[PDB]
Amino acid sequence: GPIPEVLKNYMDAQYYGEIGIGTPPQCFTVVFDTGSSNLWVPSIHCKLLDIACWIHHKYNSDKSSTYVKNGTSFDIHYGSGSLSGYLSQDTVSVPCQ
Amino acid sequence: GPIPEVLKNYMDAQYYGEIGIGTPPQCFTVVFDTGSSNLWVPSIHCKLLDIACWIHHKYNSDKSSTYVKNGTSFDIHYGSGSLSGYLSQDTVSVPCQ
Amino acid sequence: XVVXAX
Amino acid sequence: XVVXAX
Amino acid sequence: GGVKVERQVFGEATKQPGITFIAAKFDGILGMAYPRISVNNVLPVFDNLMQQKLVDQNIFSFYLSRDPDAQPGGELMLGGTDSKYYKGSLSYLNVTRKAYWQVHLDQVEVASGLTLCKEGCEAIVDTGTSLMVGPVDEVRELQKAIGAVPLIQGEYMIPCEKVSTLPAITLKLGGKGYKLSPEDYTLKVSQAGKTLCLSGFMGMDIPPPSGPLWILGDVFIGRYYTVFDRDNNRVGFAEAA
Amino acid sequence: GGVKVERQVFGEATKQPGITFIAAKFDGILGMAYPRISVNNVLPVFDNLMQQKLVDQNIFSFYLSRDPDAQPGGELMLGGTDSKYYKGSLSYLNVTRKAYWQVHLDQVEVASGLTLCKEGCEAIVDTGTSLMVGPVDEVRELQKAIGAVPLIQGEYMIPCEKVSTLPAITLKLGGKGYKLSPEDYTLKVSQAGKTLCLSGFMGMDIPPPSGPLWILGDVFIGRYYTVFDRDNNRVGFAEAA
Ligand SMILES: *[C@@H]1O[C@H](CO)[C@@H](O[C@@H]2O[C@H](CO)[C@@H](O[C@@H]3O[C@H](CO[C@H]4O[C@H](CO)[C@@H](O)[C@H](O)[C@@H]4O)[C@@H](O)[C@H](O)[C@@H]3O)[C@H](O)[C@H]2NC(C)=O)[C@H](O)[C@H]1NC(C)=O
Ligand SMILES: *[C@@H]1O[C@H](CO)[C@@H](O[C@@H]2O[C@H](CO)[C@@H](O[C@@H]3O[C@H](CO[C@H]4O[C@H](CO)[C@@H](O)[C@H](O)[C@@H]4O)[C@@H](O)[C@H](O)[C@@H]3O)[C@H](O)[C@H]2NC(C)=O)[C@H](O)[C@H]1NC(C)=O
Ligand SMILES: *[C@@H]1O[C@H](CO)[C@@H](O)[C@H](O)[C@H]1NC(C)=O
Ligand SMILES: *[C@@H]1O[C@H](CO)[C@@H](O)[C@H](O)[C@H]1NC(C)=O
Repeated sequence: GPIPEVLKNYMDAQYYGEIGIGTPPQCFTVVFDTGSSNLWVPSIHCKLLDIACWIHHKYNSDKSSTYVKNGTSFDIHYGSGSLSGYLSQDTVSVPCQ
Repeated sequence: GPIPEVLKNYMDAQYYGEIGIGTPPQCFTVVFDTGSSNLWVPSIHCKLLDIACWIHHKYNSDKSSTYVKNGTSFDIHYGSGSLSGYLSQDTVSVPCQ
Repeated sequence: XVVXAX
Repeated sequence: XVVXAX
Repeated sequence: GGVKVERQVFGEATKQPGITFIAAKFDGILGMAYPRISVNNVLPVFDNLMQQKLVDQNIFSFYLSRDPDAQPGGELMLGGTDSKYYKGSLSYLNVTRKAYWQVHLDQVEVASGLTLCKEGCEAIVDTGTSLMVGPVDEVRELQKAIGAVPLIQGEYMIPCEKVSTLPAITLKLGGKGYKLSPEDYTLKVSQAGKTLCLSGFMGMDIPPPSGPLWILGDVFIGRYYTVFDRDNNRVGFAEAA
Repeated sequence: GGVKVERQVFGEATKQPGITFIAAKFDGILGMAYPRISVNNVLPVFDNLMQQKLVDQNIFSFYLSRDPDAQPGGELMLGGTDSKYYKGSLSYLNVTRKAYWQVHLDQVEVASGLTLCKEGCEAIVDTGTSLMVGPVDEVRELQKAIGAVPLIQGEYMIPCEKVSTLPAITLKLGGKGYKLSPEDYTLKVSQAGKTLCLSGFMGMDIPPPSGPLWILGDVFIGRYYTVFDRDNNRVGFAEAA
């Protein structure tokens, strides 16, 4: 500590930064959102209906030596949007150390 | 005749050309819509509600030697949006000549 | 998108 | 806008 | 030279709500359909020009570029056709109802063997509508057959990689078929900041009286040069150049 | 140097419906509120970090730049406050409900005399919410008083030109008044371009049992540097530099 995490500002409407999931790190951008408590990223196994991951970075467990599968379903609704998928386990590095 | 009128292509979504309304003509870009039958452009008398005329051209009656008032109110509903105002009369030049 | 007079 | 977990 | 259509009545918009006219790149709309659907029964610009006898042939034609960079983006010719923009000879068919530029569709067939509108349906030819539209349910069917997934409200998407291998779709208009290859009916856009492909068919039902109607919008006109002949009340198509 | 939060559970998203996540610049979301509102009672990252004793102070702080063309866009600091970004000294408010970072608002007063939320109300401090949101008719009143206009669903626009004429709004938190001036609470955007400014108060009713709730988003944190303290469950504000 203290760990500085530099955020990219988009139009003062979106502030996000880079983290890593997996060993070795796969880097994702996330918002550090104090209005919810779950971390998530697009899965490389996202359904064809999921237009959003086709243009975003996708996590692939098979490239991580530290992945532990879990598989329980999760579903979140935000004031802005809905998503669903399954839970997993891995190391998260902040920044993408 | 024949009068060629050059259109601009915006994203293969919007095709629009320039016409002039007024003597001397005021230049407006418009879609030549085979799916409706009315010509209208924003008025400088548009309400502050009409966010559309904050950024489009507005016709100013006082600067036209050919303007004939009419005042009748119209209302049109497109598949994509509605609008309303009052009718007026003047000269239309295709193109802005 | 744009579909113009319903 | 984006308002994040109602 | 230009024309000056004088003593044209037009509306001055004072209220226009919604994202639509905010976003729209254009200042207004000049409608070129029939006086039968004119709001406040205003005499329409082409009808006033016609009356004033300013063009030798009461026809007007559209050429529309399908390449976003390519200048000119399109060309309207008031009072004649332009031969460098189409190839072949024009194919005409008549207007079935004089309100929109309404014409009869014989049937629409997705090559795989999905035949929509088998038994014939009605279509309006419309330069003001970006995509092709047709009845919700029928379009859904068409969409699933070429594997496009829903975005919201009858708009569909295809992962751009697949465009290159989809089936051609044929609209039989007046005897012959007009063919839309995959690259014709898909639009490469940039939402967020990325290469996404819109399916060029959106589903939307038009209520009777006027509906239910297919709308052959710019996607179609972008491949087939269209002539609107007020003198004979017929629409004319040719493959564009 | 980083932190390695190990053995963290997180969602692998497979379906994400509708426009919003297509349009967003971000891949995912890493939630930093209390465990209570966590889906599947999964332990949050900061919770897991306090648990592997990775930081000295269990606090994190956010600086968010209000200039879109500024390096850096802002800075999350894990385990301390970054002194270079704030002026003065933190004043802390106690978290009332430990689920979102909830706090008690005493009143919102608009300088022309309108007071909203008199007798107090509750507000969550949310970094993943862009605008300030508050219950619909209360924000409706605020928007008429500052003269913005309805756009679509609880969002209002103002000409960027009119911004210096607008009054300042003051949220009274813990006895202190925190001022937002018009350049603070209005936001420059583009659809076509320029002059289009959003009014940074969106109206949204969050229903019982959590709500009603006001949300102080990036608009307020953009002016006031926020410290979230898990050791003491208080949120501290100081004027960002
Ligand atoms: C403001 O402008 C208006 C538009 O010019 C002026 O009146 C209209 O002028 C048109 C010609 O351009 C008139 O001529 C015909 O109108 C019929 C429709 O209206 C008549 O028929 C309907 C049938 O639905 C009937 O119920 C009405 O009472 C009318 O008798 C059209 O079918 C024709 O195509 C043709 O255009 C219009 O009648 C006339 N009406 C309207 C509502 O505008 C208007 O007088 C001008 N006002 C001022 C103050 O200058
Ligand atoms: C896959 O990951 C899952 C999600 O983390 C694992 O299941 C979870 O395991 C945690 C372990 O701590 C359980 O949480 C603990 O148990 C309760 C929390 O649950 C209760 O919370 C609400 C109120 O908040 C309460 O009213 C309900 O009765 C819940 O039972 C606490 O006592 C502990 O401090 C801690 O929170 C979760 O309950 C459990 N979640 C689910 C959805 O099952 C799962 O075991 C993992 N499997 C593998 C292979 O990794
Ligand atoms: C078009 O019009 C003529 C005369 O009105 C008619 O006899 C002819 O058969 C029509 N042809 C088609 C293909 O509609
Ligand atoms: C906050 O809470 C503490 C106990 O946790 C209390 O003693 C303190 O006086 C409170 N301060 C304020 C500003 O409410």
